[PDB]
Amino acid sequence: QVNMRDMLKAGVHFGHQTRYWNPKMGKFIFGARNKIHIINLEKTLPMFNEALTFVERLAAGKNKILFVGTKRSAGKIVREEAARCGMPYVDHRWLGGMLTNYKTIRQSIKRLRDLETQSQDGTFDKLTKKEALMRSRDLEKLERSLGGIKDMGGLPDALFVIDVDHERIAITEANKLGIPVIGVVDTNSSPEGVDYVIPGNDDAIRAVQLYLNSMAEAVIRGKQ
RNA sequence: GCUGUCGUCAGCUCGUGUCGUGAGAUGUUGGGUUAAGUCCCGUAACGAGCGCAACCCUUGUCCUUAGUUACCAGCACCUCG
Repeated sequence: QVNMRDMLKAGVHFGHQTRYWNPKMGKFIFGARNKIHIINLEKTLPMFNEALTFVERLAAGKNKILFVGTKRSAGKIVREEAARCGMPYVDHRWLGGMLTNYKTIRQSIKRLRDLETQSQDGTFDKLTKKEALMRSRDLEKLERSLGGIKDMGGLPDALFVIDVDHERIAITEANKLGIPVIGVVDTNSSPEGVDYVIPGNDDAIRAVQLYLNSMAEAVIRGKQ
């Protein structure tokens, strides 16, 4: 599936500075070089296919997993990879409580998807003046924060994270509701809320696509 | 029941969510902006309500309808009204 040689090409071994390292990555660190911690690979791959093995199962069970990466680096890649598997996502900001407070999120989703019908039905022309608040402030805002989670339906069956520290609000919500989490952890990350860890670079552009492309192909294989 | 007042000051809250053993906090803070909690951007908050504003009268321009008791541009009459 995924070779070790492809990993170092994407720079998955590179982490952060030794100052910011998290002691709980001591088991995932092969060593350090020029004041930069480098992640062990011989443990990364066997743990990496297990994440691909798990997502294989629930994809066959027709289960929804959320593609959340909110960093500006891995912003667009998450959205495009989620769409390829036709799978919901969030990449601008983890809003406070889509999971523990899904009830009001559904109300925001309701005003979202009804609002597209207003554009489709041509009701916009009936308002004419004082309309740009609807056109930009009202559609375009809602397409950002809930664009991916529009057709998601129910509660997630698993959660995919990038930079679990930056996207830490998501971890607490998923853990409280007992949602399994598969996130990429750097040398500065805390693997205490996530369940299926894989260690590697989490802000390099090459690294994030390698996860997401492998993440997506394990979902497309499971649609059958 | 009705009325003055802070004060037409711009604030006051609520439902879920979250944090804290708890009273409580968040939202409502922060960076700009406004007459305004007005709006924008961030943001464990999302939304909502009462407030602000607007919808309401009057006034400042024009158009359509109408010219009596109102008006008199162009006509004639006329005591010169």
